[PDB]
Amino acid sequence: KEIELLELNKELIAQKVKTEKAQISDTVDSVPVTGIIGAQIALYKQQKDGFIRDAEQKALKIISDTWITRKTVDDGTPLPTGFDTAAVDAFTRKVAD
Amino acid sequence: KEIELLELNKELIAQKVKTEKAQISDTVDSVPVTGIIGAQIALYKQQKDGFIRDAEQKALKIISDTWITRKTVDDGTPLPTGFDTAAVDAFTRKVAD
Repeated sequence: KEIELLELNKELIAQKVKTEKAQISDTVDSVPVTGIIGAQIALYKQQKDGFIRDAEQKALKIISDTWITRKTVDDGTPLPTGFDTAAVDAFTRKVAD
Repeated sequence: KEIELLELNKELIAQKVKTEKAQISDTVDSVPVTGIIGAQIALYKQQKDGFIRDAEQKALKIISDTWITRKTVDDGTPLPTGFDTAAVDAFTRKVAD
């Protein structure tokens, strides 16, 4: 047994080595990390993919607020290309779901 | 076995050394850190890339509020170059997605 169990305690070490390699690298033994670690990496990337896009969105928010108040005061304010029917339809198709 | 297992327990030490080097430096053995540690570093940089840009955005928020109330009271307030149709179109194209 102690010998049979020792045979089945080198694997565990191999899995620990694989996890240690996946800690820094995203490709263990020429295989992408697809698991709990992979999900953590994906969510970490999204949190980066976010932020930047959230900051751009919140800047566009103040830009759109300025344009909206200009339109409310001045009825002659030109409509930008990102505010026509094509943009709204594109956004709705982007939502989809 | 104890010898075979000991052969597979020097690796783990090597991975620990690599992680320790990646803790301070961003380039282990002439290779960039691309993994969980790399994702942590990237998110730490974004949190810096943010802040600064968020502070600039919130200052521009009060600037735009002052301009908007000036326009609301005074209809003759000149429109800045960052408030015309070109700026709005550029912001919409920046959003894209």
